[PDB]
Amino acid sequence: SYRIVVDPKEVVKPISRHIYGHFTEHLGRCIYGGIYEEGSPLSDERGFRKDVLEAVKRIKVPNLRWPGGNFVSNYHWEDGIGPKDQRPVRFDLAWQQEETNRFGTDEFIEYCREIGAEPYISINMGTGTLDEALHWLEYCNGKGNTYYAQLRRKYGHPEPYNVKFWGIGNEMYGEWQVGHMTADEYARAAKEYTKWMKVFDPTIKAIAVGCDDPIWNLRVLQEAGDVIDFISYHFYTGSDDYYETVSTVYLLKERLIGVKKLIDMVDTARKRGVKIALDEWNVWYRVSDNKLEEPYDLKDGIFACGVLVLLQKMSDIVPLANLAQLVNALGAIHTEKDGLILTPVYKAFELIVNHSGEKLVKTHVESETYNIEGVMFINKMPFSVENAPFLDAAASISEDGKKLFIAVVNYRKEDALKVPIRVEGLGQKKATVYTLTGPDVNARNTMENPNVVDITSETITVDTEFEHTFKPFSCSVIEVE
Repeated sequence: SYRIVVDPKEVVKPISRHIYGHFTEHLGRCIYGGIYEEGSPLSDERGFRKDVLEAVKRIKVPNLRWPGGNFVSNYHWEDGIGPKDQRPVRFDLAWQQEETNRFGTDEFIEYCREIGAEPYISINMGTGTLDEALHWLEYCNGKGNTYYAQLRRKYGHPEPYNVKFWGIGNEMYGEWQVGHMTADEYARAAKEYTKWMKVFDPTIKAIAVGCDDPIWNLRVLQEAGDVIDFISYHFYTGSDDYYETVSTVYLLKERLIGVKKLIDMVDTARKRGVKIALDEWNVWYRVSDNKLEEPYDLKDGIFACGVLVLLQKMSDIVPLANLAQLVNALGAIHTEKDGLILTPVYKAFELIVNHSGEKLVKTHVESETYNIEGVMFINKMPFSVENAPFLDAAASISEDGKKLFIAVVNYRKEDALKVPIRVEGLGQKKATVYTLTGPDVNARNTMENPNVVDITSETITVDTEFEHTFKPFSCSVIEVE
């Protein structure tokens, strides 16, 4: 017996508009041949794919991370500025391909401006330095007559970009990261970079590298807990079995609350509201090369759908979140020399970003849950979830309080469900429901079938108490009031 109950009159908390953020690295074809393709028939003036550019504006990306995860650890931002042509061609150790560097800081901020996204830049703590980091910040933000501020002007860009989010290193814990450090090395370093940098520009937000090692996090929070604003968390899941995949949205839940509690345990970090930044998270188990062009199907899209619902109701501790990428590399939008194609993961965002409120409202659901055991992300790391709901949901209200969105996810495949929803004091209106699903849990869009998995409206008469059946493996948003 399932049933959900919403009370639009009771606001619980805001929903950080930045939970819907995306990430874009210089990996494989994410940049070159993805959002950027110089002199292509589909690309515009500045080399931006117009067809990609649309798909991106359609899901109003809030903030965009760049230039990377692994890449950034051997990236020197100064090779990305100044006229192109004269920019050095370097060899990226991360994914082993040459970097023409024609897509640099200036180009990224332009792309951000164009899609109305707040840039989120992450510095290089591998082969880079503190002087180098400061300079990049000088170049992007301040307006004095310091060398780098003026350099920005000489190149474009007389007005300062004002990048608000700075990722202080990337997965510095990893033996695979160029110049990886120990818990104490990185810990004491995060504080040094954040300490200064912030004396130059007090307004920036700093995201420190966090991960699954408790001692790591704890040592980072303990050292820089009085100056950093977030602690980074990366979550990659996946498996062939439908449930092993969708059910990990509830594993991510326990994981986040885990990190949450570590923060509570470090006096300085708890005093300042240090929060979690889930700056890297998607499904990823199939491909394990250096193009990472994962073929996402509806199964994965549902997971994505669930994650957004989760965040929707946890944005108070995880205000910042970034999908793996949004282009080819673990991409949400797959590209080709002559076209585009939106994967179920992209759809999940299309649905929730355009049908979601700025405030979370008392919403209480009752599902049949289950227990599971499965693997994860390609080495098939073992994991287990307990009491994962078959149905979950989140009710949001627009800013002006005149519109309600009840997003629900039926995480069952062999079943549709006729749950009695109820909205305290609603009355009889003619709401419309946008639902996202498709043929089977393995459906996916192609170049010739750009619509196998898609969003579809449908009208309904709703009352203070009513019913609506949700298809198996579906994600729906009843838009009322």
